[PDB]
Amino acid sequence: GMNKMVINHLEKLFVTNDAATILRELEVQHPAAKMIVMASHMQEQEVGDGTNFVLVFAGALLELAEELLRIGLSVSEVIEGYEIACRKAHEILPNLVC
Amino acid sequence: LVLSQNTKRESGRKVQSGNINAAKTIADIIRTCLGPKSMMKMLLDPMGGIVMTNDGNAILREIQVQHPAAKSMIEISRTQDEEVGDGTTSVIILAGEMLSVAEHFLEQQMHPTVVISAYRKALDDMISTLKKISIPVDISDSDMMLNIINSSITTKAISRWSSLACNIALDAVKMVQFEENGRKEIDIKKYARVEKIPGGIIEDSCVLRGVMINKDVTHPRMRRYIKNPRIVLLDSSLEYKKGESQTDIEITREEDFTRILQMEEEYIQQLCEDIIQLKPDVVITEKGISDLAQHYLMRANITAIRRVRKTDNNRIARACGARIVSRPEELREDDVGTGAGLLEIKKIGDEYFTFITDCKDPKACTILLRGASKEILSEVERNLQDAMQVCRNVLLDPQLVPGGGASEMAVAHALTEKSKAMTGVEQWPYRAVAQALEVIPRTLIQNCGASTIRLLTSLRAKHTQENCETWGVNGETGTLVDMKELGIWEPLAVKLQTYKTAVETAVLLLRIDDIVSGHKKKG
Amino acid sequence: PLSVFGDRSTGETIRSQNVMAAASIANIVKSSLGPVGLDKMLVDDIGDVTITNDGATILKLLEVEHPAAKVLCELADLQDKEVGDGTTSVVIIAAELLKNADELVKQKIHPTSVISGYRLACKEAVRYINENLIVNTDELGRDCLINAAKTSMSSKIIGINGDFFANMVVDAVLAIKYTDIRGQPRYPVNSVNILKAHGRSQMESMLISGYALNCVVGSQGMPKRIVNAKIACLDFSLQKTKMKLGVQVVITDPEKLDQIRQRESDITKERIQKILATGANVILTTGGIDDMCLKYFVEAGAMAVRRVLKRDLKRIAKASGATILSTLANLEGEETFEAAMLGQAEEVVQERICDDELILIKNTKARTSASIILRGANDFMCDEMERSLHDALCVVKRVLESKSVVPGGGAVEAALSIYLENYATSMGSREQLAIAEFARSLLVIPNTLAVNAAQDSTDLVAKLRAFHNEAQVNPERKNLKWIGLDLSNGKPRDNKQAGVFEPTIVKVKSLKFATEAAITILRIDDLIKLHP
Amino acid sequence: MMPTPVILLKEGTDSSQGIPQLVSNISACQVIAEAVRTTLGPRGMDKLIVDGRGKATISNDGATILKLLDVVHPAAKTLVDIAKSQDAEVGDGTTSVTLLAAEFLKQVKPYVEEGLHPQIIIRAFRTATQLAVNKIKEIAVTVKKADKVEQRKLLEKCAMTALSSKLISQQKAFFAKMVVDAVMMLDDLLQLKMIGIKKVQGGALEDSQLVAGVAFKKTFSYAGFEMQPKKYHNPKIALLNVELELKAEKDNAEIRVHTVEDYQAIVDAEWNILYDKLEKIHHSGAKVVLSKLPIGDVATQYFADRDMFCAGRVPEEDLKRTMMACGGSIQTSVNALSADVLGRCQVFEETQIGGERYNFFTGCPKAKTCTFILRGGAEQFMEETERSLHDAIMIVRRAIKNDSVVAGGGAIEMELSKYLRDYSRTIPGKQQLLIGAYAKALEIIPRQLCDNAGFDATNILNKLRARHAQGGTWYGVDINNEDIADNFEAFVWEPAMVRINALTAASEAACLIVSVDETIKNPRSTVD
Amino acid sequence: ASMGTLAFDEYGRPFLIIKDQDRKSRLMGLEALKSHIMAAKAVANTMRTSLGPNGLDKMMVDKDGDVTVTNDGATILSMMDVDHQIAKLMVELSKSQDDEIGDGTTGVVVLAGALLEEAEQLLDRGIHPIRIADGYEQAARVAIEHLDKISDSVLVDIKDTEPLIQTAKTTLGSKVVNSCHRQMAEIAVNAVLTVADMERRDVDFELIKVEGKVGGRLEDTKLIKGVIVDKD
Ligand SMILES: Nc1ncnc2c1ncn2[C@@H]1O[C@H](COP(=O)(O)OP(=O)(O)O)[C@@H](O)[C@H]1O
Ligand SMILES: Nc1ncnc2c1ncn2[C@@H]1O[C@H](COP(=O)(O)OP(=O)(O)O)[C@@H](O)[C@H]1O
Ligand SMILES: Nc1ncnc2c1ncn2[C@@H]1O[C@H](COP(=O)(O)OP(=O)(O)O)[C@@H](O)[C@H]1O
Ligand SMILES: [Mg+2]
Ligand SMILES: [Mg+2]
Ligand SMILES: [Mg+2]
Ligand SMILES: [Mg+2]
Ligand SMILES: [Mg+2]
Repeated sequence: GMNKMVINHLEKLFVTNDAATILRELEVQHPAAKMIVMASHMQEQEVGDGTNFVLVFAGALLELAEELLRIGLSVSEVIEGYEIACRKAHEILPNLVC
Repeated sequence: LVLSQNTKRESGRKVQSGNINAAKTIADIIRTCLGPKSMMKMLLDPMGGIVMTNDGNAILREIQVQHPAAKSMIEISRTQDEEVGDGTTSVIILAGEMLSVAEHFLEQQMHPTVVISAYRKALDDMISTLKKISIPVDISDSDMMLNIINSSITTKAISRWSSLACNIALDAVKMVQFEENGRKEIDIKKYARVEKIPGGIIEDSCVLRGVMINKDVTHPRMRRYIKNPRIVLLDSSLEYKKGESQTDIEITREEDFTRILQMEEEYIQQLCEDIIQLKPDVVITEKGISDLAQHYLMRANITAIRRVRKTDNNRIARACGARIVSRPEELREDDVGTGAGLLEIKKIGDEYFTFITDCKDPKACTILLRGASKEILSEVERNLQDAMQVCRNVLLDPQLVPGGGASEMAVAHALTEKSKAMTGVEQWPYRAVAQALEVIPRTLIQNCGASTIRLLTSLRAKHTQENCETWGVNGETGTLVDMKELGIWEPLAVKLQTYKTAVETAVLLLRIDDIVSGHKKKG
Repeated sequence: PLSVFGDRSTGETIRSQNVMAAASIANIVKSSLGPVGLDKMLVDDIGDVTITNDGATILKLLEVEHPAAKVLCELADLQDKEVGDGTTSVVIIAAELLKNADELVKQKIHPTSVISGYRLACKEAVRYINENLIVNTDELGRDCLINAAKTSMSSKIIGINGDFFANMVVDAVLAIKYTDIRGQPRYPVNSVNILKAHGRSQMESMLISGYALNCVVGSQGMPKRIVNAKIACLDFSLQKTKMKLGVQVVITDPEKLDQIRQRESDITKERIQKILATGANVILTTGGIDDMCLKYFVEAGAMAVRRVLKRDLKRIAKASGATILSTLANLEGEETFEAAMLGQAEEVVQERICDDELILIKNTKARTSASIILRGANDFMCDEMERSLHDALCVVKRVLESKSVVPGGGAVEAALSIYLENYATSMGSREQLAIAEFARSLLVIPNTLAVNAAQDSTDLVAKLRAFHNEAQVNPERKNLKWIGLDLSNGKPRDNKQAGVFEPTIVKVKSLKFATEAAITILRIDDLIKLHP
Repeated sequence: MMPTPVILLKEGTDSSQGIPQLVSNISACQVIAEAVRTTLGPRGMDKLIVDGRGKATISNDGATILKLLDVVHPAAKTLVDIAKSQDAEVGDGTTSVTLLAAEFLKQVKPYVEEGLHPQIIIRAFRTATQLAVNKIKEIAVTVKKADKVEQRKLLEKCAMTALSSKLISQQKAFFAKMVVDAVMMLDDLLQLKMIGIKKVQGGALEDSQLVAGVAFKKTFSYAGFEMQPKKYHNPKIALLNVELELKAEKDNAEIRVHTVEDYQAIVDAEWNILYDKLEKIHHSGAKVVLSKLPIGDVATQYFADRDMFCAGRVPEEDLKRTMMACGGSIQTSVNALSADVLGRCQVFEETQIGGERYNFFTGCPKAKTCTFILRGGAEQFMEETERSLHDAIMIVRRAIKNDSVVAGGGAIEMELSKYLRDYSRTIPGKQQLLIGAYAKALEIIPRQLCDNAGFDATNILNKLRARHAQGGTWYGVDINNEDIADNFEAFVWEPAMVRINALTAASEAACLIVSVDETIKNPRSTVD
Repeated sequence: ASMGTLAFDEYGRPFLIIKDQDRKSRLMGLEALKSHIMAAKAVANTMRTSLGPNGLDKMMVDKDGDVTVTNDGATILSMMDVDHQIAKLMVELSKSQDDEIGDGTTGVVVLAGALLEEAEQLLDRGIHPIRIADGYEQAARVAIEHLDKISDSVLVDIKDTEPLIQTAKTTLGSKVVNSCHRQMAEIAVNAVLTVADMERRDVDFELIKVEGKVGGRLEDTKLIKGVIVDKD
């Protein structure tokens, strides 16, 4: 990954590839993106790493949900399937410990 | 400063994403206006009128957009409307769907040229499959012609009166058909005029066996009802006018002024006598007629009409078998129009209309539309234009194709099966653009209100069987029905044009990655 | 102290500014080079849209204010006018030459030495191309023309359909072929009428074995099809005769006015019967035709077309054997029209093309003409197809006139780079660096192609240079001169067998023009810009 | 792009991404380097920068020039930051770091334009920098003798080399000797605050002197000061932090009396407190009294009556220097003014220097501090002299830390470039181009020297390359003779870690600049 | 030659490096040297008319309208409202000469202007300015050595003040007090000699109070071996 120079509202220069810092220094105004940013910051607070993973996974999930909505599935069905798959993934994950 | 201050340039993935999004938005504008259960839209004309329609081209024509991709899509709509006259919403929807599935690949590391090559190969296979699944049509059978026109207009507001509109369109197209010097033509544009008079009832609308114009006799004395008139058509004026050369006169004697005026009158009389020598009953001319000419014609009991538009005069010439002449001195018996079986000037509302509506074997016609108001009649005229365009398209090419999404699914399945023997990198875009054809049954189901996913899955499973190419979706009940028993069919030319135009729109918008703007025309 | 009412730039500042302007112009069009290049969409701030890939068109449409950038803009225009192809390569090469020359100047090398080195390198590159890198088209046949056309139409909207478009282009060019004095077959392109009409797919484009007019008959009473056409081309209007400015009509006896007014139109009438009495069927005129003469033609059953463009009329007359007649005057002071002034064609039809009608003069006798009707999806697509078609026609004309071609895909550039890098060591002491920089600047074309292909340019160009070095070192490996770039697979490829050709004149003229432009810009070390 | 009624980022946010922004960053770094390009070498030139308030600054120091420039380009500010870092860690080479970094970036710009992935460039820079630093440490010349005369000669040569680019280069031997003498009297920490630098307007450079003690300006003497003798031949100095004047006993003190006898007793008590402090100071045996706090007129007259010298409001740094020179102790209470806490110097004298009065404490034999008194025709003249002397002092300090020297004039960089080119000739080839570009970029300093001197850089570079390739380690640019020469024999000496830090900082800056691919600029808040 | 750099990048994107770079000017090399030399020449040519016994005075007006008629070069340049930086350098040089010596504040400016004037035509012939500075330094060393060689010593004894009076007269010749020349020189010499540390030490100027009162005549100026105060 490549570093990014970010100039905040106070002209303080940040150069980093840390997703949480980049999101923090960005003036995000769309509130759905705000929710995803809060999720990333919560991941940073709880663990300290994986914020970019959180953001990428959320984006991929929402794009595939948009595809599912376009093909005919309802929002509730997509949400239920996502929850079921998340439970299955959390069940599978302990077996992948090397 | 290298470029101008107002020159804006952007390039990269952003330009491709923006173009595809603009095309998708253009498609989304008219998504609900497809199918027999489509709903109409009200368009507010900037000059102050109101356009109430569900025609794709009519809707898109009134939209003013700034994004050049949207302009490209509008031009695509206009081209599809001009070439075949039907399938205007379908081409826009297909172009949007193909551009979406192309954006999918562009998000990855696939160069647009690969997607374009796959699109062109897929388009060739699409054309081949459509030509394969086509069926012939016997044009001599009027029932098949009427059914085809009905399937064409069943998605418009005129569908409530289907038999009447179908008969009107079929009769107009058949009688405007012409052949001369070994050349065949239809020419719905110049002839077969549609003239609408607001008021009355729509069931009173009919196609006249001739031409009707909004004109009255130049003076009350001439007859307003002639049984078997011999019509003479003129182009020049019947009045004394100046010449082109500088022709000043010099009068020095007493009687020269009176002689000049008497020569003007004598010239008018000579022209009128030249006209009368053919013994006609009706004189139609492009330009004005002097009052003295009217008197001279009345002395021979001739009805005269002046200031007729050139297109109307050509229509009358085709209808009654006359020839427009300019110099009455050269008026021959061949130019006299015999063949009209009745001429009548009757009053409709508070206006006078001239009818020549009993011609034997006429090559021109007028379609008289009566309706609730002007906008309703405008929509009816658009529907009739679509019907006539479909009629002429199927009359030129007698090939026919199943409708209601059956052809879309059949071609998609055939392309998907062909895609199993590629083993290259182009197989993915090929299959994606193949499956993009499912948007037509999908939007038909969505407009019908049924479940899209279940119905589409059932249709896709059905099309995998050995003989199910004619299986589509019943757009008004949301059920899978064979189209050889429902009766919905489309001309092969319309489907071919729609597919080609959508694929090439996708190619054209994919070929672009840089946008520069703001420069003056420099001319 | 100068007291000049203007801004003055001198030293390295103006040189850097000129190089920046040239680099900006180059970078504008660098993304439209090679088959993996992509088109551009220009908006004319009134909503007018122009989608194109031609570099010359892009630079001509753009607004340019810097003089150095202008120099490159009309450089591309001149390359278009004199060759017709390679209008982007010339700009890129000129900008790279300017950049490397500016680097040398900043290294305290005097610009005169750089200019001398550039001149020597250009001369030697032209000589090396002429005596080492050309392929004679005599032993290749029509396949050479097909491959050259296909290579020209790559990177264009009609690239994939080249298998058919190249056949059409070659057929049209061979059809319009003529031989002049001295036995030199000339191919007068721009005599191929290109007509654009949206509608059916690209594959429905038609090549007319004759000529196509963008005009219709003047009257609906005339027939729309004549089998044995006897074309009469006229250059005067058939209207009511009007006396000129120096002549007036003054009437003292009223009995003469009717005769005057009658003859006023009987003159044109008599001209019409003189034209028609010889057996003419199709009458074409540059001027207008009024209603009475249109009726005259209607009665005779002939076709009359008005407001015909002068160039189209000249082409029709040349193809059909008719003679343009600005007047009906013989050497005896009389009004006459002989049958020898009539052109002949096997058929003249007014066909319908997507809610519009145009006249097709099919199979003219005594000369073979050609025309192309381009079918697209909208106006922008048709315009881009027309531009690409013109490029292909120019390329085919250059190949047929000058019967030498060179391998494409950067093979020539790599070979010249290697040869000039070797050659620089033999000439001078400071112009050697200039020749080396010329050789390096010649390498931008394969680099740009590889970069546009979204591939590793460094290793691909290194492999290409290694191949050409082996070709130039080992006498028995001279077959590697044709090693070019395969942009689809990202590998070196023998382009001579792959069918990637281009006229030698393209490379020669591009090199000469780019060198001259770089030399011209390189001589500026001071700029005075007076206020308006 | 579409309007997107609800936008993601705040309106006005500017984003630049891809190769074009990296090329723009490289160009900005080139622009920054060009601003300090001509201040390198003995033929360097000064730059005059005027701030918003109209005050001008004339300087040859690269870090100073870069700081006075209001650079706002995010990528260009890295060059200023590394120049400041080089100034902080080393003190010399602030011009070379920017040139090296910008030249690295310019050399790798063509490969960046070819789409080369930046990580390869970064790895190549790291490897080349590690090899260059190891080579510098290997070939640096050090002498293991612990000889005082040789060490002093090395210090003087290093100071002369560090000084031979400023306006005091004509007297570089003189100031180099002063700097070496001043640094050798610092005890163990080599603190800069223990070397006073006084700028007195008027006078030639040769009039500037180094005081073996402490000197400071006269500080607002009160009435009666002129009766105090201004020369002592063996004074004892009382360094105090005491306010010797009549004043309220405490800020919150309050006196309540109800008898006129108590009123008189109170006024007499205040006078007796002041006189008791003064009497203790007098009986301490001291002859010179210096206080950080103000000394009143009554105390001044009291001291004058005793033939004693007083100077109140002495700055704290000057008192610290006086304590370190004379060897006393700063006292906040005068209750125990024993002989242990009293300073001592051979001679104290007040003399006039260019229209100002200065107090001189000379003759201290065990002094651990210094005082530079600089003369010049303008205040910017003295400022630039102070900057140059600061550079020399920093260089001498680092040389005291370790006596590892390399020959200057670009000789070290030619050796490094030859070594790196030889190394790059033996690797597969993708890193070979990058390491060769690094080696070529290492040639900028001698080329810049030749360009500044008005030479022909190409011929000198060719001769240097040929000499280094065929044998010869310390051959650099000979400015006077317009040729090349063995710079080690010419005593163009630099501490090795100067070049070590220069290379490290330049490589780090280049890697950081190359690593960035996208720049996002949020709109300003409260533009006012 | 101004506005710094105006490039705006070769990709069309904004290219901002220095804050307010569009409103800042910049001069490069030889043109800057010529401008500085011309400004210094202007200052020196202004100063040179007030040099010597026949030199004329400059009549300075400050921002408040106060008028100062003077011949002292340092006083003229200090009150001069200059904006060019090289003019400020000239002012500071004259002030430095005043501080160190107290006399000759006009000779320094003229000499510097002449040196830069010659350096202009030397630079025009293609000599590096550092070479010119080195040559000037060498020649200045030669001149200083020659001055030491040709110097002459005088007695600074109180018993014989004739050389001191002559030196003071030479200093005062160019000023307006040349009407009272010998008397004024005598009072200056006696003022210095009365208050001075005899062992070649400093002369404390704040023990000499210079007080002026309007009225009377300039010849009434006198040296009082005491203190005069504005009190009664
Ligand atoms: N009764 C029907 N049931 C199902 N589908 C129908 C029916 N009638 C028409 N269609 C389908 O609707 C499409 C026509 O939609 P329409 O509203 O006419 O759009 P357009 O005007 O662009 O052709 C045709 O492809 C046809 O297959
Ligand atoms: N099929 C191909 N494979 C490899 N290279 C090609 C191919 N076709 C063209 N090229 C090369 O791409 C380069 C760019 O051509 P292009 O930019 O399209 O023409 P122009 O310079 O007239 O715009 C040409 O120099 C040509 O050698
Ligand atoms: N006598 C000399 N001969 C040749 N080069 C010298 C001499 N003295 C110093 N240099 C060169 O000058 C450079 C230092 O210039 P300067 O601007 O003083 O400091 P910086 O290192 O910040 O540039 C060194 O690289 C050194 O090689
Ligand atoms: Mg992490
Ligand atoms: Mg329809
Ligand atoms: Mg080309
Ligand atoms: Mg230094
Ligand atoms: Mg004097």
